[PDB]
Amino acid sequence: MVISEKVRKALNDQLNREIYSSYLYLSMATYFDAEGFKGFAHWMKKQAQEELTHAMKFYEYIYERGGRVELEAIEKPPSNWNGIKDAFEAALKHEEFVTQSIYNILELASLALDHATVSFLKWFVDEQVEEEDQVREILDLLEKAFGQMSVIFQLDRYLGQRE
Amino acid sequence: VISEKVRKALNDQLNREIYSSYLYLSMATYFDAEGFKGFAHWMKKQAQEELTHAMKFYEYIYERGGRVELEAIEKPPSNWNGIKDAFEAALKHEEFVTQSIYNILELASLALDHATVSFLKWFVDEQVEEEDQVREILDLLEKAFGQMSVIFQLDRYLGQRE
Repeated sequence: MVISEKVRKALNDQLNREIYSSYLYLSMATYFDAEGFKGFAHWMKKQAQEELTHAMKFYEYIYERGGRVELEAIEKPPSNWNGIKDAFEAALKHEEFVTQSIYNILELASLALDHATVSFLKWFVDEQVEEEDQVREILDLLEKAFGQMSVIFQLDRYLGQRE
Repeated sequence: VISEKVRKALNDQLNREIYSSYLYLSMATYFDAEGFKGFAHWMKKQAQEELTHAMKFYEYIYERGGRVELEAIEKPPSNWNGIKDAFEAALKHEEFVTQSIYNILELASLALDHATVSFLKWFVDEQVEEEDQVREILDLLEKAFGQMSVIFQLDRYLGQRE
């Protein structure tokens, strides 16, 4: 182990946090499927495969560092919200808490003098000043829709074709 | 149009198959720790395979006008007493899902939901070769007892599963 047990613990908690991001985004699908937004569910669903691919990268990095991963319990996510906005609001806060979480690991890793993990985390800070700019954009759109259903379908149908 | 009862049983089965993906990944976090990348690679294909099963239960529960509810995922075990002790846990885990499919297959045939019955039959099959992949490994093991030599032959071979 060239990592410190301190930085590998934090990289391990971050692996656990995105697994839960993958479960919470899947759960927002179950709601969006339930309320008939197939395109909003499709998107959440692929936001869940994307957070899982992030966990893989954390997973493998821990092991090349020399360390080992330990998985923790996943607690049951919210299943129902107050509407499309309330759900996509929720994706926005969660995509902000993880933006802050990855700031602490970034710091922590520079405080620890870990030049590699910092560099490795370089891609994730950028990755997620995108992702939570997308989500806010999403929510700023369904506002001016104003419950006008014509253009919510328009957004369902458009986020529904993210590949 | 699924009944509430047939729904409930498929919703639990979906949450059980998710725990299986998680358990097998956890088993992969023990295997790379102990230095077997083939066995860990093999557990990683399996978990992601359990995932796929759990999204087919998913699209089906919405084809029939139901909704998935996602329950809490218990913490997996993280250590066992060796490779065969883990693949021991493997076989037993997927013997129990195999009997939990049958009970749904009954429950739905009594329903008489002929639609969920027919679809489970894909799983009943695919599930009754999942155990046999694990069954022969446990014995591909057991006769291995030791000879870390062929255990390493084995780990190499398992490690190329796609």
